[PDB]
Amino acid sequence: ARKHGLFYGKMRFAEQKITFYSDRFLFRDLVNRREASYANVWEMDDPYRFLQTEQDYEDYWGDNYDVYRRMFPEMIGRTGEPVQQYGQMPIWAGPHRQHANKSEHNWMFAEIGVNVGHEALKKLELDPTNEKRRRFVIRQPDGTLRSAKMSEMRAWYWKEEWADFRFWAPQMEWGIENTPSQEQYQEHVPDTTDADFRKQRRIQSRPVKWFYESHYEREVRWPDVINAA
Amino acid sequence: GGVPRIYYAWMRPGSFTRRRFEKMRNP
Amino acid sequence: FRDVEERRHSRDVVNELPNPWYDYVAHALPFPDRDAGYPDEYGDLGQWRAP
Amino acid sequence: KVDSFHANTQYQHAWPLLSHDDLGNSDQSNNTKNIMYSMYMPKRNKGTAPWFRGADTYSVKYCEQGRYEYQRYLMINRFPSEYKKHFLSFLSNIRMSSGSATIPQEALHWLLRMIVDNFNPQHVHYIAAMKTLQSAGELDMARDVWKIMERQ
Amino acid sequence: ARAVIKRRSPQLWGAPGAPIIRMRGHHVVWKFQSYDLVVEHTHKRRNSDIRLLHYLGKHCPHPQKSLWSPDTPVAQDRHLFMLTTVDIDAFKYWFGVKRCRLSMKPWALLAKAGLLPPSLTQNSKIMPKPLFDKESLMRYYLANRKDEDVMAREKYLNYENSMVKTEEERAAERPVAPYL
Amino acid sequence: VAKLQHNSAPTTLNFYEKSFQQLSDVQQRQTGLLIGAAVGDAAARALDGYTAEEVAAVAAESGSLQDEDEDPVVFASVTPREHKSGLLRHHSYTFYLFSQLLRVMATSRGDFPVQYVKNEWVATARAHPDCFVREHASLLHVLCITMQLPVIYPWADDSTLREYASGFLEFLTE
Amino acid sequence: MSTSSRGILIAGLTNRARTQMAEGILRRLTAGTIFIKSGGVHHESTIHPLAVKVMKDIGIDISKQSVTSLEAARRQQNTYDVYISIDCSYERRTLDKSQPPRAEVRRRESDPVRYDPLLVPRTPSHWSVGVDATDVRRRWQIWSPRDPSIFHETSTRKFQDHLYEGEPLFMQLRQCPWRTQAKVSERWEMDEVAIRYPVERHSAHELRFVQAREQLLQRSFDLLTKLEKHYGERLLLDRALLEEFIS
Amino acid sequence: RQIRPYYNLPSKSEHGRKMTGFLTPYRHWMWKQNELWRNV
Amino acid sequence: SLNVGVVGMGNMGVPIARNLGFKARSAMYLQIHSRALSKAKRVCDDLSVDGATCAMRIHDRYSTMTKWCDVIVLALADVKASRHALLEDNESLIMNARKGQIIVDHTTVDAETSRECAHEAARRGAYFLDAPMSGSPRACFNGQLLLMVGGDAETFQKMLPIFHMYADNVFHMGESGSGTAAKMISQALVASHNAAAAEALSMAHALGIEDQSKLVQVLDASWGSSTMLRRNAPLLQDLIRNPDKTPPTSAVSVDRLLSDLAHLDASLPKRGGEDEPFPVFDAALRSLAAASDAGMGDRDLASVVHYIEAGEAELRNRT
Amino acid sequence: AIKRSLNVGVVGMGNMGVPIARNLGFKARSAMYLQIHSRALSKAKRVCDDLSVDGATCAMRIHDRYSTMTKWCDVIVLALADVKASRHALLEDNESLIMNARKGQIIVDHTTVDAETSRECAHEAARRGAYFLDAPMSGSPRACFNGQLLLMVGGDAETFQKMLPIFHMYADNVFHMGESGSGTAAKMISQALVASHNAAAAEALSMAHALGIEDQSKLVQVLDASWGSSTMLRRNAPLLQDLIRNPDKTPPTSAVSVDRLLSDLAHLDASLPKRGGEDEPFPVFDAALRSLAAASDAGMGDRDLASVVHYIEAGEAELRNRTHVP
Amino acid sequence: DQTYGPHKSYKYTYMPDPRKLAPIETTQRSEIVPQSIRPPTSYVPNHETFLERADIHRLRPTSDFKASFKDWNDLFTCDKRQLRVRGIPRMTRDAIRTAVQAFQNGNPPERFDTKE
Ligand SMILES: [Mg+2]
Repeated sequence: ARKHGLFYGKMRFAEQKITFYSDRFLFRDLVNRREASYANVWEMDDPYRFLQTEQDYEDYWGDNYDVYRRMFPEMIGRTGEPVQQYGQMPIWAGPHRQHANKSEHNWMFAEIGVNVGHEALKKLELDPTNEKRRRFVIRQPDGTLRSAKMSEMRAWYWKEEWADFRFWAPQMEWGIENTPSQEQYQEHVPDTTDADFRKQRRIQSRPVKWFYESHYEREVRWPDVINAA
Repeated sequence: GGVPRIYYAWMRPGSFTRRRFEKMRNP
Repeated sequence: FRDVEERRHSRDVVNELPNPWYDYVAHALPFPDRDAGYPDEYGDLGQWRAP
Repeated sequence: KVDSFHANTQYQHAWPLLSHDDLGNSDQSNNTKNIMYSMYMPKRNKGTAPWFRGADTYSVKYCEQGRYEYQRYLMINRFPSEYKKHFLSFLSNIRMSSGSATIPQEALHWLLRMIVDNFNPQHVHYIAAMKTLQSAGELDMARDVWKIMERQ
Repeated sequence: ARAVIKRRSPQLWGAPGAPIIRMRGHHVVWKFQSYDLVVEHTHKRRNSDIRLLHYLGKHCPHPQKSLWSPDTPVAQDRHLFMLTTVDIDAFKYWFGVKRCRLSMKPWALLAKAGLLPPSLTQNSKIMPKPLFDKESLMRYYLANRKDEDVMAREKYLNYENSMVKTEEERAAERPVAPYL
Repeated sequence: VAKLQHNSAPTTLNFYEKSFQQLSDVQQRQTGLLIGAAVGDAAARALDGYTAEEVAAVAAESGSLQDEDEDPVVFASVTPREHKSGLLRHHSYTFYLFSQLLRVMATSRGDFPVQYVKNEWVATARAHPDCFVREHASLLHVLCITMQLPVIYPWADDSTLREYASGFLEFLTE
Repeated sequence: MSTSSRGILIAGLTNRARTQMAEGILRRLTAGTIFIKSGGVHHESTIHPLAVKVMKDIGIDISKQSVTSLEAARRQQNTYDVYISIDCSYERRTLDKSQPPRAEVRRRESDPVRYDPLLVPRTPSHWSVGVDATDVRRRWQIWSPRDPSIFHETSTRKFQDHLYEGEPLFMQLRQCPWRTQAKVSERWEMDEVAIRYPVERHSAHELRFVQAREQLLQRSFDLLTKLEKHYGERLLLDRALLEEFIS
Repeated sequence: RQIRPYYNLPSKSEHGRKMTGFLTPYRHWMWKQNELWRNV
Repeated sequence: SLNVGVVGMGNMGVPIARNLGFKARSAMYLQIHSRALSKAKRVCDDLSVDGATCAMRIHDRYSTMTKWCDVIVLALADVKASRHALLEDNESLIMNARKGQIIVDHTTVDAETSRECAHEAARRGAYFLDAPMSGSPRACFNGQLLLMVGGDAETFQKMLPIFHMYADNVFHMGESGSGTAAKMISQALVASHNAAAAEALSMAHALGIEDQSKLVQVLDASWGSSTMLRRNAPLLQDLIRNPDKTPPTSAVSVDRLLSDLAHLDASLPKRGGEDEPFPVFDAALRSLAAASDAGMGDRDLASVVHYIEAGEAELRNRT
Repeated sequence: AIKRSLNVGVVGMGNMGVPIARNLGFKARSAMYLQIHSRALSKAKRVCDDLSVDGATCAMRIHDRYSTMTKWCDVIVLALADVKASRHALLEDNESLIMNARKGQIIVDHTTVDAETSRECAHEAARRGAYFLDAPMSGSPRACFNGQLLLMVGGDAETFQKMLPIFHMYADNVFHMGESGSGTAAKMISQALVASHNAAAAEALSMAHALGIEDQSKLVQVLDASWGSSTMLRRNAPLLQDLIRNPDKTPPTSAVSVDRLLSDLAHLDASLPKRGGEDEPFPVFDAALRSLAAASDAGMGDRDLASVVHYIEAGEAELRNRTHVP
Repeated sequence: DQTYGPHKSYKYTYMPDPRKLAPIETTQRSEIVPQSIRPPTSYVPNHETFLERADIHRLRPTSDFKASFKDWNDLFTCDKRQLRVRGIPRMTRDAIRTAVQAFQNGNPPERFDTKE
């Protein structure tokens, strides 16, 4: 978009970075990424294989391509994240206060703190496979508590205004030099007897319904019937 | 003062803008 | 008012979903668990006071 | 009549495809004829430009690191009177009787905050924590105090 | 406890009182007015460089257009948006452990986030307040009251600790044949 | 292609309509084993226990279709007989233990032992003793429960899947 | 004779199904002697084809009627005498307009969880309705970026910060607290019938129009009986529909 | 703030305040009702 | 408190006293005067049998009503009866008025009558308000009337809780004489809009439009909308499509409108210099006069449609 | 047989045509291809420029000749100034839209015309195979901006059901009056009632000034409480009071004028039948016609309708001269 | 016939942000929660009685504005902006709105007059 009474320029690079000719490992990383990349991507390739419906085809390429491409810089198998909703805590006043959560607008709440709000770990803080993910909530005007969309989660950070049009990660080499070994992950020596945090998080994850039927080695069996017996 | 900051890039001899200025000041 | 609400909450199928804002605390330590890059421990241009 | 005067004195038609720059530059494979203009701009700006650091990424090491692996071992020394004061404070905070204002889990908590604040828990702290958690019937928490003592 | 009382801002039980979560404003016009959900004292400390205890977040009272409508269209996505940041862990620490106070505006704001129930002052004006009689309450209490051990165990799970180990985990944490 | 906005046309037909576009091709087949079993169990709920002749009598008594109405067999408007207990009026008793195993699987964040779900299943059979003695230790009811086990890791072989399922298959037959 | 009623307003949200059937019933029972204006808030629709067929089963042809807003009648709000708001109940109301309605709060008398009638009161009937959801009016505004007061970078006439300037033709809703200025003001609570639920037969969707028809026959009979005691004239001129309704 | 209704005990006093805080038993009963509704 | 006294019992005089007996819960004392003492005793007995909360007095002369009541409200039948009761009688309410009394007249009288009543009340020291009533007797029973009070401003503010006991819409036109003119202008607009609606539906039938039920829906949403257009059009449809059909009798008649229109030309200045400085007013008045003498005077106000061409008869031949 | 958008064109950028085109440019979100016609291409460029910089949801296209406007559009909508421009654009031009109409086109006329023009337009559109709807609009340009216009569609009912989603973008009260020519007659009756109620409100406020009522707003509230309320009275009464209390003050120019109302009433008089070779008398309507003619003959016809007041007795002068000639 | 703009291959020649063309939906609070009006009780039968019962302060002359409302419903339906345009000072209209909202919540204006 160009305004009237002023002149514009062109960015030579998107980022101030170090060159890949300065080290042999950066050179090998660039060559391995270019081998795992396209030269020109079109509407029929594998990164655009998630457009299984012609309605999605006309939605992506029509009137919102500048928004759909600005979601994520690297091309992935989708455009965002699936939306899931949360449960409402019980309001002990009952139907006297059931009207108060429904409002006019969407109320968006984001987390901050010591662990949360660092842009350098941004793709780690928006990772759904992370147990310490930055918590977002959005209360709809009809009272529904849902999670945030991917652009909604990325709007709370600094702007990232580049895009990768070449690299496609299923085309990465995996057989000759890229061989991640289990012994390298066993060099950290993760043990359950020397640290109990993983088992404590597993205990915090599982339901605690057995505590009420503890007295009702004893093992839990099915209810024995006396009418059919 | 009267000159902008982009003046040395605009009026550099051999550039597109300098050749356009010389072509419009002398057709 | 507690028992009627807890029975209505147990019978409701929508609000049985977990809520990360209500269920747990994500982090309670005074320092973050991974390095965000900061601090810098050096000066820059125009800064005379260092340390 | 109030709309007939306000014309498009603000906007302009957009850039076409494969357009050139207002300075004459173009995005070719050969950028020898193209130049940068970062040195013509003023050196410092009060605020942030709309193009200031719009595409700036950080290293992969920040997103591949584990938890608590950046903390270096610092030997925080202090006065021995401060050692006596903090040891007596933590020993009194562990030995708090569990009423309606204190749950017995705090007896496990004030030991753990003793180690987060880089203190070495003495044997009296472990003895007091195990006796306080055994007095409340929490035996697995007492074994966790024993495992904390062994992992130190 | 002064001779001439500050007439415009009176408080209770002297200074500095209990910590309270407030929504403080700025000395600007309304069209740029924002609020800070902060934790402070009952009397505002004006003689310190530490004027607040903890900063929980910022609330913007002006509604913003939904800039994320074509991302994934859900129900009621194109409505306006009220942006707020909430420090969850610091709020839970100052609420449960430190037992701070709450004004009605941060309570109404945090009820929208799912952290708290709707406040006492958020009145449904079509439903009047209830009327209590002890006979009907006793009849309902004797109609269905919980068991004593079940009530004690749910109180122990809600208040004391919620990670209690099962027997299958006690049989796993115990040592084995070289030491057993 | 786009039509004039008329008669207050909705943008999306469901909450999770466009959320299925935001899944991978294997994640659409991972959720297809879960959501497709939920859609199928809810469609045949009103005709549960009907014989093959009684199902054909439902499709014969309603022969008026405007081509927008679907098959009257799917989501039938017939009156049920026991008509139900509380939650089971939309899904069968087999789906109740299916939904409890899915709820444990979502909160366990992966694979999990059978002891996490033992107390969830015996509370249902204690509440519905009539539906428990009808369907316990049968081949149809056990297979519908353990169907959702390869959603945890679909690239696993049959040796790893039958080893993980054997802890679930023993308690359902005990 | 020319009646003493200055007019009847039937307010709604969509003016599609229930207000079109209420205009057809009230026009027949008054034999067209009273001016009856049925309008809504969102006029971008047509009359439902099941609403015409169900009214044709009695003999009323509402196919000549049209969907129209009340925006011409909001300026003349004090000139009409009777105001009727046909809207869904707030306990059953859904904002997505794509799901079946919720369950209302059940109370004990003399498995849904039933409440105590003393602890949960039931919004007593002697109160009045101040404003309804049908008491709104559309407000169109545009902030054009060719206005130099809006194009300026420090301006509050935009709903964002750094993307663009102004806002192209946004619509907001005001409130119309003038339904209490009318001589007779009633509110009719009826469920939505103009939107088909998830999967549902045409015979079942038509049955909801039949159930909404019998409620409109009862409520119009109670309205015109009240207006006959208000003005003092005869407004139930055509009782051929009511003899099938009473019997 | 403690509400002083008009039907409280009036203090016929020209050297102080004109209305005391002594209630009516109806005021005591409705205050107990509001106390329970806050207690929930 | 203030004592209130209502004078005159007719078809419209009774429910004002009934509402003043109902809504005043023994706070304002009620007195009743009439043209005959038997009618006043009858309405006092009617107020007594159905539940009376306030004590009420019965008087046969205006002197006790003057010496006892602070506020006097009059609701009579015609203009000359109110002129006799207020000014022409020996025991007149205004000629023997107490200083500080408030005398309100609810009859539709001329402008000079209200002017001289205000002049005599201002010389006596009292305050005279003219507030002519607009509405139905059953709407007066239900408590809905239109009042246009002219007089003093603070006296109007003193009379608002009394006026709200039997009327919903009570407006202040300004000084005295401005309240009695508002009813004249209102009924003149009623006659003009009725004549315009009759001519418009006559032209609608001349153009050949068969659907009038949809024509009133669009004509109400246009700029040529009126309440009389909503009122008369279902009757005007039958009076146009069946011209041999006689119009039905109504509560409001042609003579009831012409009785208030007979006050306006006396209250207006002399028109004889230009002979017509009011075109559509006299164009409606001649049609109403042609509808009156033909035998349709007591019938409804929609009878103008048969005498539209008769309104041209006094324009072609008198010129 | 290509699945594409609807080509919708608006002919005439005048007083009311440009807000119709702006509502079609805003409220149609990628569902139509908008065409904008004008005699001068600079005006169409200006309207498309303002729609582009204000932010429209459809792509637009300028036209300067009626041939491309005919061959491009599926739906044509005309909003012009007078009956002569509409008769030129529809019938009299060589490239006119109805004379060269394609098979299946739909042409809607919002310009208020006479009855015979609409009859010949619908007849030639049915002869060419296209469809013609005459829908005269009622409202102000500010009411056209808010989407609240009054439409009286005459023509085919199925074409009306097709054109309702386009009509609901700039009009809320859209009625289907019936066959071709019914909406024109409804517009004529509506403007006759407008002139009659304007004369009635003029005489009412002159009576209010002659009888000594100071403020007009309380009189408007009193008339709204009673049966003497009308739309033109509430529309004109502040300006009527400001013109009567200041008898030398010149009225302002409005969107409606005396000349436009007189042209529409002249169309109504040309469309009204006579009985016995003479005009059917209507006294109130002829009195309003005399007042409008006296207001227009003094050069005050370009301003608002309230300008009748300073010439209302002058209208009687116009009759009185017509009395003294033998 | 020409398309607008010199480019003629773009849908929008000025190329705005596509979030500018996104619609904005609206929902009134009247769709969420209704506003009811209580009838006048025996304690407050009129609206001037309601204004005189709420006049307890010297600097809140509530009983001075009995002529600013026509009836009970007009008093109970006017918000603070309509109280501002009627010509009421700030403390007086705040006291009026607070008394109305307290009567809506079930609290009649039963307070002691603190003037003397
Ligand atoms: Mg309608």
